[PDB]
Amino acid sequence: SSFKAADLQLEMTQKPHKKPGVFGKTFTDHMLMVEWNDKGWGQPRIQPFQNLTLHPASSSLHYSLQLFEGMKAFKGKDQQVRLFRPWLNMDRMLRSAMRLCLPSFDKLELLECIRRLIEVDKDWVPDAAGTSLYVRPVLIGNEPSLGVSQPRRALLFVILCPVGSVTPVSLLADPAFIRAWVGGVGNYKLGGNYGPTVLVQQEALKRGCEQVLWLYGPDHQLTEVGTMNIFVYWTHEDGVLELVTPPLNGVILPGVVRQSLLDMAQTWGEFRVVERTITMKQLLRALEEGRVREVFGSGTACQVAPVHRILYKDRNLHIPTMENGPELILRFQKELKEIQYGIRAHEWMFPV
Amino acid sequence: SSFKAADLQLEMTQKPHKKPLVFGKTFTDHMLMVEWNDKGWGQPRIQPFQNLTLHPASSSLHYSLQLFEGMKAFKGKDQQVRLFRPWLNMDRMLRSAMRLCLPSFDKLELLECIRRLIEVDKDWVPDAAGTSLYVRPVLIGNEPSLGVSQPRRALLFVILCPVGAYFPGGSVTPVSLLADPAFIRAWVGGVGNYKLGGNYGPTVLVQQEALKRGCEQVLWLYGPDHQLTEVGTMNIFVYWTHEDGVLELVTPPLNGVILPGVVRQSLLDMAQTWGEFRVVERTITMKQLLRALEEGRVREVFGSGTACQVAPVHRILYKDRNLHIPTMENGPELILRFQKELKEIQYGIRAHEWMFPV
Ligand SMILES: *Cc1c(COP(=O)(O)O)cnc(C)c1O
Ligand SMILES: *Cc1c(COP(=O)(O)O)cnc(C)c1O
Repeated sequence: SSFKAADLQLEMTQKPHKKPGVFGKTFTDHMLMVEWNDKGWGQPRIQPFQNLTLHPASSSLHYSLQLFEGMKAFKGKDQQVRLFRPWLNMDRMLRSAMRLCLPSFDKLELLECIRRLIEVDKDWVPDAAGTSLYVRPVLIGNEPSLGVSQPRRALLFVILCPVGSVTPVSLLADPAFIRAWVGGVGNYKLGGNYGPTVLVQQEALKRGCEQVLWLYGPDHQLTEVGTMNIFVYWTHEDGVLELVTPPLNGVILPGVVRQSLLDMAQTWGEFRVVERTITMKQLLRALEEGRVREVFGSGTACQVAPVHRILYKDRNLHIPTMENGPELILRFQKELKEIQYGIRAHEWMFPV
Repeated sequence: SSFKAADLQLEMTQKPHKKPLVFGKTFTDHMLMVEWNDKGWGQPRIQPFQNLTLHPASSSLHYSLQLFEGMKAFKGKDQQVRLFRPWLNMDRMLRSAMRLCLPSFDKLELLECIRRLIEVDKDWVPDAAGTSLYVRPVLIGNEPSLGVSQPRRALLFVILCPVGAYFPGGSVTPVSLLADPAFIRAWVGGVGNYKLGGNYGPTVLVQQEALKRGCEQVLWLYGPDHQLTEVGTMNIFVYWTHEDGVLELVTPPLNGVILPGVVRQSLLDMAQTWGEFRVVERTITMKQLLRALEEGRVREVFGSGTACQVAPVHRILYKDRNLHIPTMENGPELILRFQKELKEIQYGIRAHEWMFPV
């Protein structure tokens, strides 16, 4: 059925790594690990940070039967650690698992195991300004077989990273490259979605841009920004101030922060908050008519990323985000910072 | 620059096992292994069949920085092993590597390493009817980092499997296909035309959705006009009399959604050398097929891959309606011919430039 938090074994480290005096390069001393097979879910293990022992014909390495998740744990002023809406990360992880025919589990049980893991490495969580602990739960197929079938053996593991912007980012809008397709798997956080992006990412760095803007369809629809969802604060063609983000139709990943920004903006009710398709045509005109206020990306890595420049077909489009405050961005960050670092009590935060 | 066959180290096993079977579950005693890092390509290693030791943040397991290849080694009557057009598998592997920002290597050097590996496990190659050794070269990223970037560290390894007749007795069973346009394998400007693991993971759910609707494999439709692209892990062919009223063999052209199959190319080359009928690479729609079936113009529909050289198709389930494909009633002449000549070429009965001796 599922692994239990009650059966959790604790093997403490006898070779603890040095704490720092760089995103996802420094790792903590401990990692969660649960195996699945014909018999079912084994006992969950909090083991020291070891290497993985995989069969050369492991489905994870051959047919990309792999999925992951990204959520942050914030140590507040009272020095109590809290996870930001971890339930939505657990929801999206199970939806990913069912898509790749990997074993289903109890969401609340895995959360408790991740809670206990962070409890053990409690000292690894930084309490510095704009710093957190990045949680990386992973589920992979591990059947020793080259058959493209439902894996008989799987492996769920979690690893932690201490992590450390006021600066805006430049985007490359090249329609030649397609991240995901309607009826694809773009709306699941599967490794398969990322491998292809690495070439497109370095093609952006070599054209001056920092991150990629992913266009889809002949009408060149704005979908995502690298590993972030996209928002546009602007006065629409109807002449009404709205916040718009592409809707969940298969190409867009349902971001936890994306959903949090919509929920937060809806509760204000001060301006219109819609999920509608955004085309380059709409933006080029909106920029021409000076209707665009702020463009930004939302992810775990970057909570609210200001966008100042977009390179599209050898022409630089200046986005006037920073000239317009950026009001909405600074507001979102402020309230998120208050919620996350415990300054303001909220139902979203899950205490360790 | 690249690893060399001259620097190849040989660590022999000391526990050779089995030699009895099901596809890609039984493995040989030895495996090739070359590591890449900042310094560059290390010495290539023929080691015993061990497990892999990967960092928990290995790019291969997180961001699917992984690609593979599939080619067969055929032990002839003279008991000499030969690889079927291995150069094209090496070409497609390098094109895959460049797409995922993985290190480029010398194609001829890796082939020589794979040749030496099969030379060591020469006894593992079966000489039974319709049996071969399946070769599985793999290249993965192995940088201990959660950054979505070009991997600083990689790992190239090759493993071997003895495999059985896809069709026992020489006689061939046909397959049922599910044509559901709701599911999309690849997209134009995607990575469908590269043999990357990322392309396959999503197919497993669509494959079991076919099994539970009676069908055996999936037919992948693309676009609003419902273009026939691929069959599961095989390219698709249609032997028929076209609307112009001429007998032709047609397969979807290489435009990003189609993987350039070694066998696909081999069937085109072989049919072109005959010059007995028209051989074209043109888009095939369901409309064209539904009409061609209605007018009884369809002779044979089949899939081509390494696993299945020539797969007969007898049934296609499309919009909750079963389309009968008259492949088996028409011989199948072209299929049986293709298999016969391929079998003669591969098992050494007929000498050909395509075969590479071990
Ligand atoms: C991880 C990721 C995001 C961010 O997800 P959040 O839950 O909002 O942190 C956005 N887009 C893509 C493509 C991603 O992979
Ligand atoms: C692996 C694969 C094939 C087989 O390619 P060959 O080189 O002909 O063996 C065909 N189509 C798809 C989609 C594949 O993934």
